[PDB]
Amino acid sequence: PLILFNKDNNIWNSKYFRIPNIQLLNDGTILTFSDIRYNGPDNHAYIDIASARSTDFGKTWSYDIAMKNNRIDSTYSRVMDSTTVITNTGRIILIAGSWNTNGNWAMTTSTRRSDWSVQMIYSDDNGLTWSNKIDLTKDSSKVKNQPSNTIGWLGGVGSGIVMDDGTIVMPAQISLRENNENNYYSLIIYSKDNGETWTMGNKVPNSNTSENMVIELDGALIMSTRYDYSGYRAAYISHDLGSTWEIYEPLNGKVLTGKGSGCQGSFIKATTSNGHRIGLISAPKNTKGEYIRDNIAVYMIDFDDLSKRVQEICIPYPKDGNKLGGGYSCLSFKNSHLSIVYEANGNIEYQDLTPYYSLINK
Ligand SMILES: CC(=O)N[C@@H]1[C@@H](O)[C@H](O[C@@H]2O[C@H](CO)[C@H](O)[C@H](O)[C@H]2O)[C@@H](CO)O[C@H]1O
Repeated sequence: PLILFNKDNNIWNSKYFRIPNIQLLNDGTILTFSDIRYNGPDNHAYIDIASARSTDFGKTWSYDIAMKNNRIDSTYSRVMDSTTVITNTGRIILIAGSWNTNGNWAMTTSTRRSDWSVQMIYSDDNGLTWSNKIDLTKDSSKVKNQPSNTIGWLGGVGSGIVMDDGTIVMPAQISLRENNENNYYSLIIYSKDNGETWTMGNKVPNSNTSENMVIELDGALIMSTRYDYSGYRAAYISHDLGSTWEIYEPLNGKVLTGKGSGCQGSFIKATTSNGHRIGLISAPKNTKGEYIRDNIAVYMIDFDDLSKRVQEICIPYPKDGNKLGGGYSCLSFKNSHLSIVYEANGNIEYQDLTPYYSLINK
């Protein structure tokens, strides 16, 4: 499989790459992103976000640095953990978390992480160039309904979606100070003005939920989320654009994630030729446990045939992940094609999985 980002051979001399992202464009252009982890695999390090772009259905690629850290600290400055979406105008939005100090975003501080923010760039040229960074949290002009007890938040890590009427929804995660503890929860944010401003939904029902993606289904949002230490991906449904949540039984508990901490995964909607809406999820089986995150697999559910059990479609990365940082992945579906990007021993690899879609599409 093609090595999209190569720790061993890359224009930045980066030691390591993590947290890949993909969007298949309407015109067959492929756009991908990744954390450039200059010094190695650690989260709390010097990081920028790369793009790789391909006009030849992924034979060859053009690479750029799509977002730079705030350059304040040469050890700890980082923008990372990309969430993306393509608007109905075809604008491409990337939202990242920004820090410059040591220590986990959610758990290190008991008040608002002083160096923390959420930075956003957008592209109006099919991803050839990006705007300047736009700071979503410096003031209260850009995001409404942000809780006073916020420690930090960032996107869900993967892709957002667009509702019928053109509202953009991005998956998100937040850390909140609640009775002398820090608790993290998944939620969504939405923009009704092509990404210029945003409203924050409210948190899902269980804490310990973080990275996630939502699909739209007949006006509902359905979320598949990392639920740390539970051993599975949680799932919830919202009928009011993310103000309230209930447990979504068809998917809740259905994808197992093995012992230890959870792992990022992706969750996207496809409509097959027979009219059925299907969901596809990517995540490691993690049979070896903890951060090994072996066997990044693709699973499928049919929303129009709920009694049929979730099925493993294929295992694009049938290998143990690197314990220092692996397992993450991202699907993208557009115009009857299906691609995936994913971590593989410090590299990002890329595959076209369209043949698997054909098998499903029958
Ligand atoms: C459990 C342990 O011995 N050390 C942990 C960290 O590994 C863990 O952090 C996670 O580490 C993985 C490594 O593959 C990856 O870097 C994750 O992004 C990161 O969150 C942390 C969990 O809070 O606990 C430390 O003690």
